[PDB]
Amino acid sequence: DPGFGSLQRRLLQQLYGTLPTDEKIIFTYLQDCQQEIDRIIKQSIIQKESHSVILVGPRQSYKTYLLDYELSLLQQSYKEQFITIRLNGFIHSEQTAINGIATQLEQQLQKIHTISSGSLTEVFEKILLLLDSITKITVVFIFDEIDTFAGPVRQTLLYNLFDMVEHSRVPVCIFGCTTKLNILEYLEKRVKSRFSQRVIYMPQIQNLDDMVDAVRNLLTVRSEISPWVSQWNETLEKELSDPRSNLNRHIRMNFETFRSLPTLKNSIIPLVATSKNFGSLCTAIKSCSFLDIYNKNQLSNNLTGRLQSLSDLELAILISAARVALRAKDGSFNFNLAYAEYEKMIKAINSRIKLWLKKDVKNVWENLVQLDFFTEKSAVGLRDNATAAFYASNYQFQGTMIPFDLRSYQMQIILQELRRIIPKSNMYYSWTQL
Amino acid sequence: NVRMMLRRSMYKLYSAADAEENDVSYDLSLVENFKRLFGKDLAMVFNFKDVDSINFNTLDNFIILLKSAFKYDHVKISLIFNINTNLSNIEKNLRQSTIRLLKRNYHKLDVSSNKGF
Amino acid sequence: NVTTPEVAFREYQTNCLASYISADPDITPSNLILQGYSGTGKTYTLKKYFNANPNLHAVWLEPVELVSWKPLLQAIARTVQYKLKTLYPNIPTTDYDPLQVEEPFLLVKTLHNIFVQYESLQEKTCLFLILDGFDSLQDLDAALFNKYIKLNELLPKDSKINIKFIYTMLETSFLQRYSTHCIPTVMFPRYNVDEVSTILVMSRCGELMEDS
Amino acid sequence: VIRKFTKKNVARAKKKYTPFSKRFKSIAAIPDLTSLPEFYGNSRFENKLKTTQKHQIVETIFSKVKKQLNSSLPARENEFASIYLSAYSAIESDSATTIYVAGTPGVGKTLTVREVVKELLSSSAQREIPDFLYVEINGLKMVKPTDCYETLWNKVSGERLTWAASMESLEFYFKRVPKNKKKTIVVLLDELDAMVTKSQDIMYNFFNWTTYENAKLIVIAVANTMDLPERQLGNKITSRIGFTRIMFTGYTHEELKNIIDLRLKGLNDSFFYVDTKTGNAILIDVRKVRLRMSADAIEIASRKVASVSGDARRALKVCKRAAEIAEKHYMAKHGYGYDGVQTVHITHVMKALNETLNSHVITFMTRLSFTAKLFIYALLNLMKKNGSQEQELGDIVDEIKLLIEVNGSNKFVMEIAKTLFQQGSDNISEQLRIISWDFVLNQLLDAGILFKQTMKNDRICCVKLNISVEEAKRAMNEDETLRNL
Amino acid sequence: IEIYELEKKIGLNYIAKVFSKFVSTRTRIAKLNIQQKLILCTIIQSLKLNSDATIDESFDHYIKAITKTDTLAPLQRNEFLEICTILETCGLVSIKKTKCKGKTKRFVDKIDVDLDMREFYDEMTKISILKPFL
Ligand SMILES: Nc1ncnc2c1ncn2[C@@H]1O[C@H](COP(=O)(O)OP(=O)(O)OP(=O)(O)O)[C@@H](O)[C@H]1O
Ligand SMILES: Nc1ncnc2c1ncn2[C@@H]1O[C@H](COP(=O)(O)OP(=O)(O)OP(=O)(O)O)[C@@H](O)[C@H]1O
Ligand SMILES: Nc1ncnc2c1ncn2[C@@H]1O[C@H](COP(=O)(O)OP(=O)(O)OP(=O)(O)O)[C@@H](O)[C@H]1O
Ligand SMILES: [Mg+2]
Ligand SMILES: [Mg+2]
Ligand SMILES: [Mg+2]
Repeated sequence: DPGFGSLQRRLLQQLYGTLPTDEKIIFTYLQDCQQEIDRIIKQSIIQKESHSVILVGPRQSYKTYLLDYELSLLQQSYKEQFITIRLNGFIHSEQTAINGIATQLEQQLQKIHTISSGSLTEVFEKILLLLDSITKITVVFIFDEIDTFAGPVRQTLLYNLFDMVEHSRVPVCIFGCTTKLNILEYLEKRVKSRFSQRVIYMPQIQNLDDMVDAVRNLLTVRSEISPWVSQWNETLEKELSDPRSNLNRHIRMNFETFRSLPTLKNSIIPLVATSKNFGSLCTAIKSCSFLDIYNKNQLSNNLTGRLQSLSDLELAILISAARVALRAKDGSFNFNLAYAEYEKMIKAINSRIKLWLKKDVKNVWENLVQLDFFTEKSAVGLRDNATAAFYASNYQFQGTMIPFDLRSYQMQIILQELRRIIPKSNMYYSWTQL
Repeated sequence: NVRMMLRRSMYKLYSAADAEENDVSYDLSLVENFKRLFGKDLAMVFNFKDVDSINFNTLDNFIILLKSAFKYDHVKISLIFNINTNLSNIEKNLRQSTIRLLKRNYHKLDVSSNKGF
Repeated sequence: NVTTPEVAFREYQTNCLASYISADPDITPSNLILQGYSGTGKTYTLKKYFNANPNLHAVWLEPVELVSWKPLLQAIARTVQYKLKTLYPNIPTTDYDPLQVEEPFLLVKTLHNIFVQYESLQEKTCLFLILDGFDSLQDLDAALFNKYIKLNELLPKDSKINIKFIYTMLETSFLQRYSTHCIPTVMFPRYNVDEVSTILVMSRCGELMEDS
Repeated sequence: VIRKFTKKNVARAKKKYTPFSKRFKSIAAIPDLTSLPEFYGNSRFENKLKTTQKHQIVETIFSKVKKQLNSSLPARENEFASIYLSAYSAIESDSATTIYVAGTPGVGKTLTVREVVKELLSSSAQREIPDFLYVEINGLKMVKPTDCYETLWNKVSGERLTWAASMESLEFYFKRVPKNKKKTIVVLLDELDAMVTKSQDIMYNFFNWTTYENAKLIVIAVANTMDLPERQLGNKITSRIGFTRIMFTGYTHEELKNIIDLRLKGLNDSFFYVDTKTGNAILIDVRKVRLRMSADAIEIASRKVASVSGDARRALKVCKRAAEIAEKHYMAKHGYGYDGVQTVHITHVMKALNETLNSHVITFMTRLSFTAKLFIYALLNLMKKNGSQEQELGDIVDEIKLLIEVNGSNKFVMEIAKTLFQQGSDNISEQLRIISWDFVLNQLLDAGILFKQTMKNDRICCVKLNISVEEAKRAMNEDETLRNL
Repeated sequence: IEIYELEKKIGLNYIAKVFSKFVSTRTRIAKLNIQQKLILCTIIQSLKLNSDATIDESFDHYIKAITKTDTLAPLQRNEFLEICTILETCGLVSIKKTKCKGKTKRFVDKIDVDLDMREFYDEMTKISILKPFL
């Protein structure tokens, strides 16, 4: 069935958004923001007016998608009118962004028709000579994660960028993107004064009909590139119009928990791709049993699923450690006290099962630390940045120089949570109460 | 830490191999691409001095890091542990998986100054 | 147009790998995460999947052997252009030094310079960069994975070579740090005792055959 | 040889290391530097960014208004007179001096200093004063703070030296060179707080050269703050800067009106040929259209800006935003594209002023999912229960579990409990965290609503509200379900 | 000499005008709107209990004072910040940014106030509706 292959491929690239530009899908709740971004970028590229605007919205809220759609829209009709410089706040640092701007400037100006050669002082003053200072070429700056350059110490790059926006003869468009709602408070006073205070907040999903209409936009094939298109559109419209269908129930569950269309797309894609024929795809979209299987797999390495993989000695040691941590006031325990509780519990069970020695319980203890059931007391864990991690790697911690049986640990799961989802018919269930 | 241990080991390996026979990165891919540069296989003998004074977490992580080099056909690794007190004091300080790793091919040798007079 | 292998207790994971990994760059995600603890068959299933599909171009890296972020960047820049040399031997290239990469933006620049000389190819292709054990870097912080998430956005959009990242992770908490990025993730849960016994028989019986 | 590490990206400028004190055999051997070809200054990239239009673009009636309101002096006359008199007396007496100027952003410091030195250059062009060299050093436009040493010496001699050699050369030039072989130099130090390092050697050197008898140097230091030397500088530098300091106050609303109507002299209350086929307007099928901005609209913009900051940039941007809003409304009703009387009245200015003042925060938490709002509600309940402004995450988990299991008679809770703890499956086991627990936690962390502490124990890790509690409760009261229980 | 030249022997009056030009919280309060005056009263009251408080902690205290008094309409946080920014440019409220002291260490904006407290109580006790807010 090559027609099913064509329909499956079309549905898959609609779900990945990799359509041609004229066929790109804009959701109805995203349309006002898309028009506002289109007006700003058209006033920059067509009409040579300088602009400064920060896009504020959560992750996966189509900030990059709308900007890329607008730039590819103006790419096909005004190609020689503008160049694009892309900076990302994670990849680029305050010194490295100068070199990135210079290298993108030379490779973008060689694409239409050196600036990037020398030390950092020379490169920066050459960029300033080009920008600080027929039609003029617009320079569009796309600044992702712009909050990292609005720091508390100094904001040199944002100062010079907004100075180029407000006081230069080359027209420049600067788009910032961030997740921080209070991005204007991050800005220094002179940087905020040079900024235009134009902040666009990305639209959120307000009602369930927005999610259903977006799913309808994603899964309806609007071109007749397969013979199965009409039946697929009919069955999809039948499932979406029915309020009691399984797909509507999954959309409602997403609206109540995640409220994220990329989250739903990540489940819809293997439902579409794992089907082998047209009727199998129709049964899959009518039942959505694969969505249940996917949801079960997404939770299988959580705290609930990791406990169900434990052995009887592992579960007994974990219960004993949770008992010792509950009785403690700092919630702290070690291997010796947990082994004392374990041997007490085994004696009171066999008085009313093999007792293992401390040498063999050492391995189960190490596995429980490895599976993130226990953690070291007041441990910071993974550091935020490379500098603090580098500082931590050059320090010898006091919990790594004492013997293992005296190291203080704290529970990632408490005894009440242990009682909740260990089954009532289990052997050690009675000792989850204290 | 483990990073400095590996970096000193790979600098020593590269320096000694070029002394006996272009810059590389001092990590375990130099062990991976050893026969592609030098044309012959490799035998590494690690001599850990003053283990009783070493951080056993760092030593354990370095041993587990060296374990990844067993997937290369041209690599042979020997470890020498200079121990001042006894074996049980260091087997209580390593992981049980590390003890199971070291037990596969190991030899104890009691050589002190005051041995048998 | 991909072959699904048969892995004994990883059938869902193998169907997920078939659903996410294809030669077409349009219907392949930029990032893919395989998450599971030790001995859950992540490497085994990924190797079986790439052995069942020889047309897929994969580059394998062990982030544990590289320890730090700078050797990881240099390893990526070395192995990508070595694979591209051995894949299209008639394409004339320039051998950039991987030790020139000292910063992430230098990796972006070097990958751009490598990828602009394979522009005579016919079809868009996928290069799969497999980081087997990303959170096993001794020197790891919370900001390193964000760079690899957003790396594809700095590379050219209409290139013939489109790099795809497959990450392998151990810790659930490390993965849950990045949940708002909505990366497709396949979970490999810990095996049953029955499955452990079956795997042990089917992988160790023939080794117990020819023991002397 | 085998290297321990490599530096393969070193880019080193071609700057010599020998200072000016060794350039000649003696002090008496130094010639007249004014009669030297490379001294005192005696744009290669501007053709790079040009291309052919291949289009005639549409300039509507509001476009000329928006170009006239860009940042690119009716109210600064006393400050101009003071700065001009001090610099004029220092130039024509061969004196060295420091003029300190401070102010809040956008009050016209840089513009007044540049107009002062423009009028001074006009005075020296007609031989009223000796000729001088003008140098601008902006501290925020330097890669390194020592690069100012490299810049000024390159502006004085034409040499390219390294920074310590440059500062030795400047020290020798200001101190030892006689006045009859020299020229006056006026240096504008803009963004002076950026030139402050740990050891204040740059500030000491720049203000100590002005205390040299032979220097013929005038430093105009422009700063954010009146008491920046008293806050961040040593007592020697504060003594050298001086007691006489010039304050640039924020503008009153009459002066902001004067600035805006000076920008709108040639198009406000004027006629245009509009060409309603396309909307492209030409200043004197085609209609004669009067354009006006309301004087009361400028009044309310100037009054709001003058009360808040006095920033001229803010007032010009407010009026430009109002013109943009009016232009968007105008092009909506005709479909003019880009390729009677139209007025920028009060309501456009009010919509421009309020769009910077309305908060999206309460609107943001209004449109969150049920689980994120349940997180916020449980955090507020814990904050009012134990009185702490910092709550453990395990306490929030137990509070969410308690609120679900206590309000088990609510119909919404009945409908949503299976979703929240099983994802509606009856094949997923009951979970210890709710569905999308880590998702909504990370979402509130990216938004900046929450702060979290760096601990790897999830239960004893603490969480704080970064936003106001009153905003959080006002968001939580808008929901129909959470305002009931 | 410069003031003599601009305004035109020297004398004592020009020396005194130098010291008058190149060198006060009663006049700053007297120029404020009763809405602005309430904000300054709440801010100094906010730094009594916490004594290292943010904008959003000062604004939380301000919304508490209103509901027990019902004097003037309660306003929003952003409006609170611009009146606090109005008190920047007349010289009463000062705003900085530093890492907060606590279990979480990230950067917050704070209010500090140094206005003479002797002249603050004199100006506010004349107005009857503001006396609950001291
Ligand atoms: N150029 C693109 N083409 C197609 N789909 C895209 C493109 N860019 C992003 N997407 C898709 O858009 C969805 C999320 O939007 P997007 O990536 O723009 O988020 P964002 O709000 O910019 O994120 P962040 O704050 O993390 O940078 C995802 O499904 C992603 O795959
Ligand atoms: N499903 C399976 N069928 C057969 N053999 C298996 C299976 N899963 C694992 N094995 C065997 O067990 C070994 C361990 O699995 P594998 O190396 O894939 O684990 P992993 O999850 O990648 O571990 P780690 O995180 O330690 O790298 C495999 O090399 C293989 O020999
Ligand atoms: N008196 C004025 N008359 C006309 N326009 C003015 C006046 N003052 C300021 N402006 C406008 O405001 C802009 C900002 O002024 P300027 O660059 O001098 O500010 P500044 O005081 O140096 O501020 P910052 O501390 O932010 O650098 C000027 O470029 C000009 O467009
Ligand atoms: Mg983005
Ligand atoms: Mg593996
Ligand atoms: Mg200025």
